[PDB]
Amino acid sequence: STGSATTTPIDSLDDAYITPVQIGTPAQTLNLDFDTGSSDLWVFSSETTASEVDGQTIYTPSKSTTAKLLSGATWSISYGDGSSSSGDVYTDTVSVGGLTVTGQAVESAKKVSSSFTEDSTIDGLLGLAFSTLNTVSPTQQKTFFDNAKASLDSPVFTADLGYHAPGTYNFGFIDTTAYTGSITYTAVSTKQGFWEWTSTGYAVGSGTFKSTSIDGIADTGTTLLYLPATVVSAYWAQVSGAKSSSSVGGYVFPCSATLPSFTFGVGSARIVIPGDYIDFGPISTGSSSCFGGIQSSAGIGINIFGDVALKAAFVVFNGATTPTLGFASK
Repeated sequence: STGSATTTPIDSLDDAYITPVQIGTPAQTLNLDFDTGSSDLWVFSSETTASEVDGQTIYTPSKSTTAKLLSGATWSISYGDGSSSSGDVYTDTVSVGGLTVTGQAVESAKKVSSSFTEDSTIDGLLGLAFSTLNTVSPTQQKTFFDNAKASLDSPVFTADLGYHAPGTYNFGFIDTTAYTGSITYTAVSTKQGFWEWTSTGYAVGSGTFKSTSIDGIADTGTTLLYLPATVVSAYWAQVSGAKSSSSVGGYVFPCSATLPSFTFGVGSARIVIPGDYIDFGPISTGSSSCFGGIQSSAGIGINIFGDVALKAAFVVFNGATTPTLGFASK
């Protein structure tokens, strides 16, 4: 089997992307944030504290003939940005782009933090990291991809995120028309539960590529590119007027600047992020100072190849017995 679903930016900055997912019988369609950096599929629901719901579409398990309560099970997650949610657990039929998994754990939120409430466009998350990170207790549950794998034509999914435009998540096949040149594959460590790999280096604008190992994670659920302070400083040093602002929370630059591109290495291959992808707009409405899309990972504890990086590539998440990542230009 295969599936194919369009993913759409939630706003004009590509802060996140939403993908329609059918849950239950008859189908209830919710718009979920596909997150290769976490491993829980959780939704706003009829059980979510009413005061914490503001515009989201909810899942109502009592209206689904295929919903089953997982007796006694609970879940609770905290994300890198400080947001959180928690609740109880159902299993139900879940379909993405024509691909159906029966008995998928659907984690129903009883509580969500303010950042979730405040974002009317995101109805929940669909985790695509390794199932070892799943937070269901007492027994951990499998991700949608893990459950689908054995049925897929090939044990893979691909992320093809758009810049200020829709893109595609495919399951079970590689669309050879969706990229230019060849896909270069690179090793993955699952030791921390992430799609963790080692980039072979970087370049700033037209500068000569620096060969150096950068361990990080491929994370569709993180907006920006977070890299070591040395790398980030070298980038912003090429932008007139750029500075790191503790008050704002990172590097800012004059909105009139022409940003250089940023290149990262995948083996001997190279992915070029255009300068425009690094512009996240005014720091506040009407400001002439803009927020940068490449920021330091110091104090996160891990480097993160988030949407800024991933949207410059066609990315293969290969869930074979020994997982790998593939990157192509597009």
